[PDB]
Amino acid sequence: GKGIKKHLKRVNAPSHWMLNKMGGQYAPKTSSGPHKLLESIPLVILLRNRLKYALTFDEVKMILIQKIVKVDNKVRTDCTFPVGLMDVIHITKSNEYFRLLYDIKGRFVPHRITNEESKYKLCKVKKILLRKGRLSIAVTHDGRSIPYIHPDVKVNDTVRLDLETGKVLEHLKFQVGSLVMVTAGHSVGRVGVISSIDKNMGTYDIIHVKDSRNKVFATRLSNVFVIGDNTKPYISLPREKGIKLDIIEERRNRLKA
Amino acid sequence: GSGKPSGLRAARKLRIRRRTQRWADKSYKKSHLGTRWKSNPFRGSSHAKGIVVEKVAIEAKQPNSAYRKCVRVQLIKNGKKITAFVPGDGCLNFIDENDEVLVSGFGRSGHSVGDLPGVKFKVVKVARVSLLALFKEKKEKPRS
Amino acid sequence: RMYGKGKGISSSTLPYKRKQPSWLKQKPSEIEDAIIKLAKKGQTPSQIGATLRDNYGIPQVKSVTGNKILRILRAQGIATTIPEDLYFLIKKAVSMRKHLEKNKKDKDCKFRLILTESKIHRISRYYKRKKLLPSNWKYQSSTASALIA
Amino acid sequence: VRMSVLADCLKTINNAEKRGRRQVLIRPSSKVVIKFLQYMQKKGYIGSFEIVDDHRSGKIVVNLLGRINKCAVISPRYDVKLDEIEKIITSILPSRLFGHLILTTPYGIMDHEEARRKHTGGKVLGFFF
Amino acid sequence: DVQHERAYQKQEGASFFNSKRYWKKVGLGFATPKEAKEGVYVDKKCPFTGNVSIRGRILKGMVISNKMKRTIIIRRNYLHYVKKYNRFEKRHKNIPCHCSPCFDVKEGDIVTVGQCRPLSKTVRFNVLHVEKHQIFGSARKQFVLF
Amino acid sequence: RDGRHKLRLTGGKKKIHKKKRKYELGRPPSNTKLGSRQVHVVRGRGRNYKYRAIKLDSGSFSWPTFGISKNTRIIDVVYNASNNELVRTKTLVKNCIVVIDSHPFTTWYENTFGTTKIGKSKNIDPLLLEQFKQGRVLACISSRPGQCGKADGYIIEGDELLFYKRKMDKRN
RNA sequence: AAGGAAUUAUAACAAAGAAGUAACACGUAAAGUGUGUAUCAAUCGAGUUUCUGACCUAUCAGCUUUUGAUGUUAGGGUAUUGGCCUAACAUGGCUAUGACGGGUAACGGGGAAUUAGAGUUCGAUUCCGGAGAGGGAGCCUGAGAAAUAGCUACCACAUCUAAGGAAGGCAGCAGGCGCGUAAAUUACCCAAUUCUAAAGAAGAGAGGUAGUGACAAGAAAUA
RNA sequence: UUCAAAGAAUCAUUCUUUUUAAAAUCCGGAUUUGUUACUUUGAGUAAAUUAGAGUGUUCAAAGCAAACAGUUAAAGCAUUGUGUUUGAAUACUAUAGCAUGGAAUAACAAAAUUGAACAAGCU
RNA sequence: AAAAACCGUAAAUCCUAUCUUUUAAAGGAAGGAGAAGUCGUAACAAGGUUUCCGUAGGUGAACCUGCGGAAGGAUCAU
Ligand SMILES: [Mg+2]
Ligand SMILES: [Mg+2]
Ligand SMILES: [Mg+2]
Ligand SMILES: [Mg+2]
Ligand SMILES: [Mg+2]
Ligand SMILES: [Mg+2]
Ligand SMILES: [Mg+2]
Ligand SMILES: [Mg+2]
Ligand SMILES: [Mg+2]
Ligand SMILES: [Mg+2]
Ligand SMILES: [Mg+2]
Ligand SMILES: [Mg+2]
Ligand SMILES: [Mg+2]
Ligand SMILES: [Mg+2]
Ligand SMILES: [Mg+2]
Ligand SMILES: [Mg+2]
Ligand SMILES: [Mg+2]
Ligand SMILES: [Mg+2]
Ligand SMILES: [Mg+2]
Repeated sequence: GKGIKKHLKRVNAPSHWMLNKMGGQYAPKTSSGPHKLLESIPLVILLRNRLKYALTFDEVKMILIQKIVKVDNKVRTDCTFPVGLMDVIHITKSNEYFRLLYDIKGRFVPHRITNEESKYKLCKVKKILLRKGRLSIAVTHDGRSIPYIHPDVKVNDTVRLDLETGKVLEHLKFQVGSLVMVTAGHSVGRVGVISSIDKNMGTYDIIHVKDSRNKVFATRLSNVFVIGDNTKPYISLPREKGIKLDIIEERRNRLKA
Repeated sequence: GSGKPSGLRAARKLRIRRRTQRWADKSYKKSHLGTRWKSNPFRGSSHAKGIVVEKVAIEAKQPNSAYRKCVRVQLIKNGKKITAFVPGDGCLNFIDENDEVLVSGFGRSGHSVGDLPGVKFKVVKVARVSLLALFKEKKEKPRS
Repeated sequence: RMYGKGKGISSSTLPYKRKQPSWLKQKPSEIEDAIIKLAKKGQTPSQIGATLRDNYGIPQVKSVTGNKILRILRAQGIATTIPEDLYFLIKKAVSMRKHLEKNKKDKDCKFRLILTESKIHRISRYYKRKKLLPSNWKYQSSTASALIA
Repeated sequence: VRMSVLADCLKTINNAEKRGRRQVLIRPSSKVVIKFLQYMQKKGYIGSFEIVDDHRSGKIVVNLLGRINKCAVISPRYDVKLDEIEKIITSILPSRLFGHLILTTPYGIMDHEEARRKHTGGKVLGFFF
Repeated sequence: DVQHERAYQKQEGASFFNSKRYWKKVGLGFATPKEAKEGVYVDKKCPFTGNVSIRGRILKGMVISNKMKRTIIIRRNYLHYVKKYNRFEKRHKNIPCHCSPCFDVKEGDIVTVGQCRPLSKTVRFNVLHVEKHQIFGSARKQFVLF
Repeated sequence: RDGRHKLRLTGGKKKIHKKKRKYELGRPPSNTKLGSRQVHVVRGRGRNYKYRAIKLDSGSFSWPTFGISKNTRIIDVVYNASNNELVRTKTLVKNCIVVIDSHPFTTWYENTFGTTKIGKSKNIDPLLLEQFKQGRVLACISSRPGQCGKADGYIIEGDELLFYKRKMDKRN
């Protein structure tokens, strides 16, 4: 007939799933949801390939059936629910809290995290709609609509967003020296300060992001996620702290162990 | 001067001349003309199956003196009549006057081979038994 | 040579010193006036230059006057609509055509006429590319004769 | 007619070297040609040369040290990327240890090694051994 | 004569009766000409005066034709590299563009055109800025690398 | 039917290699007329219903000068810049000039101030006034009745009105 | 309040106006869930669309335009743009930088082989895209089909029939005949990988496991 | 059509710093200046294949795993309980498009039967 | 609901026309191969009329002849 595609082939699966070529013909195909399949990750992968709590899809399903895994604090029983960049996972029985982050490679790690910090999540606004009764609503990368957002919030900036209640805490403008994480090409794990934004007329607004080794790298503004003010990040970053080393340096590090 | 243009923006001429000239290469022409499929018994194939029509002798090229034993066969595929030389010291009689022969090329694409005038084909199986096998004889015997 | 097999190199070649020589008494204004007079009298650029060189004591109008002679003519406003060389070519062509009309069997002449036409078309094209000719100017074998004047 | 002054000049130089001249009158000087000559001088292959100014395209006369094996232009000044260089040099010049493959590069004309050091490849003028 | 059609050529987005003629800016630093702001003429597919927003590609060309009504042809001349011969070759492509009578464009004039929606069977572009330029052969034959 | 099957601009036959994909739908024209109201529903793409008016009368007509609107029977079609056939057949489309039963506007005017929210000061045309005197006024249609299912329109005014009158002009 | 740019968000006024906002089902959590529902946004996408990029042929040089060819206007239609279709008006558009034909033993690409470097050939075939379900054409349902283990019709094949009628479409998996130089079992299972469902618990010739297998590929006896 | 010049390091050469004109901009000091080709950096691209890093599948083709400590505990770290370290890099993804540093080489644009720059005056 | 009418998609069948593609045919006329066949001796030597070109006519056949060319001539030469 011809409509949408329900299946995903295991080689056509996006690399940072890190699936096998063997070990299956297909991949899980993230449900539609709050994240873009190419930059998400289904819950199945998390449960089975990352934490390794499950050996199989079946086990994951079973786990889900006990209403014990929460993603952003409300439960999910959909095995192929997409988790995505910043989202806190609360596996209830272990009393583990994870937050998904990026590695210095493209790969999702589940970070491990405290009760206290778990209660919020960072969310970058994308669009800021006006709706009926001249009320503004931000729309986050979490595919979530924040209504009655504080007026000073502008199109690219992140927002520290509470989970227990839908309301926001604080917001961090997209400034010239704002601690930033990346979430797309090459420099994906990378975490920097920002030197400069280009602001091209018709095109993508390219930005340059100085690291803490002072290695500058550029990136589209699209795929940059504000994470702090110049001093401190508002989230716990992984062990590497977004310092994508050179290849040689990495090898040296590996050797020294 | 070279003959060819060596301009930076010359590429069109360079390509075009090559495209026209390729066709002077005999081998290239053989490969890329459409008359290959038309004017060839095997019709672009390794072998072909033909029932035999006539066990026949062919006198060799002048210097050498033999009557080479050929088999004029009709391809089932194509309805084409072709002479196919039969190898072996005494392997004309190993085939019947009507036998489903499997005939290959002689080794030189179309081009004819050795002493033989214009026989471009080598029968290499009769009634599904291998001519070579029959010749050896220790291996096999013609089933009928 | 553009058309023959001629390969000669007979040429004017000017001297190294291009600030006018000591012995040249003529002030520029006078020379300009003289040039103007020559132009009025019917002479063409090249011819004018030649006259200046020979009859008056002056090698090159470019060394006495900052400007070349065509430029000064233009400034004074007595420049031809139709450039020197081109005009000459046209004249030649016209002459050839008359001969052809008179005398139909001349093959060599015809061949040479074609060559001159071609050269005109080159020259003509060049002038069009600048702004000496107007873009509306083909050269016509029918008109040609009238054009020269 | 002339097209590439530089090429002609280089050919002349080569001829002179072959004969075993000493002096040689490169007949239309060009900024590019001058630059090339300077480069050559720097890497030892050529001696002094007295770019004589006429009031036209100048003449150079150039002093030769009997040292050049060949020098040449490679017409079609192929744009050449920095990665593409190595293969080109392999193709051209007799040894990796010596000879020079001169590029015009947005940082002036310089040899392949120089280009590599810099980072920019550019259009490829010529070479010597 | 402004009203030439069987219909009344109005200008959508004008607002005649109430309020304190209509044109817009089109962006990408392309200055709305005097002839759009002044000078009545109605055009549904003028970038400035009409209702088409230019967006997507912008590419300079060189006009070959004015023969169509409010519509122009522009050959882009460019160089297709062929890796076998490591050489280039002149190639081209005739983009039809909508004009709008703010621009008086004789042939051989350089233009730049923005994209815009499909305006007709082939015209997906409209001319935003017309440089003057002069031509001597046929525009057909002028290569201007661009 | 919204698709290819058409020459290539160079005038070369596009050799077709694709059926007709339903999303290239060209469902046929509702020649919507005058009469008592009657409208069908056609089911466009994502259950997006659209209302094929096939007979009509009582469209919403606006009066732009004063920026108001009223629902009136429309009594005749008188011009169609597409084609005269449509007008002959009395078919309503998105730029048909038609005649409104124009008592409502007059009534409204009377109610508000005089006899033939309020930025009044403009106070009517001569031609328009004359038209009103006979009861019946020329007015464009502005909805696309075939899609929207309403004959919404507006009263034709000043310059445009004059032009339409000229077009209409009778004469021989 | 944005966006480079708005006839954008939005706000007001005058008119119309769908659909909706629980006459539903569990017993749950630390008061909850399922099912449904207007608009918005996200998402899984889709359609169109810009630019650039292809093999052989000039013993294909003029093509396209009544039959929409090129454009303008107005409409109709579409989910939306658009000769997409209609009407009216222009006479355009493409072309020796190869139009238009013809051929391809042509699906495209990622790639494969072979190369020092260039290249040459191949790419039905693990993925992405396109197309098609004997041949065309037409519809219904539906968010999505111009669906083919949906339907209507004709053509071409063809099965049962008590002769009245009836159903049928392996380019799914096996399997068979034919064609052929040329290609495997009418196997076992949902365990893995996934999908669908009223979503652990059911299904799946998708998929996997064996069987045949000197297609290739690797290791390795015969001392 | 801005050529050049001078200083410091190194083993005649290499890499670096500084200035030598004109116009606009900023509180005597300090900082922008044709277009495109070309080139350099990026950005953005599916993986599978390819090159390539790691990893004794017994080797290898592979695969994307693994390694480590123990006849069953130490050690760590957690406030009796909890294995730990990790890996699944990187490059290739045109000839076009995107942004980008550019001094050379190329084009083209600017430029006199006349072309524009200022200071004054008038509208 | 059947049935009907009109546009509009429009299968299919038939008729031409054109094109493409294989394919028959008396005879004609080439080509290649073969066989020590017939007739000459054309060419290779000044090959017994130097050869060869283009063209025209001729003739069993090679070929001959005319006209103008060439040396790839048998003359680098008075
Ligand atoms: Mg289909
Ligand atoms: Mg010549
Ligand atoms: Mg000379
Ligand atoms: Mg029409
Ligand atoms: Mg095919
Ligand atoms: Mg393929
Ligand atoms: Mg096939
Ligand atoms: Mg079939
Ligand atoms: Mg179908
Ligand atoms: Mg089936
Ligand atoms: Mg069927
Ligand atoms: Mg089968
Ligand atoms: Mg086989
Ligand atoms: Mg299962
Ligand atoms: Mg004699
Ligand atoms: Mg003889
Ligand atoms: Mg003789
Ligand atoms: Mg006789
Ligand atoms: Mg005779």
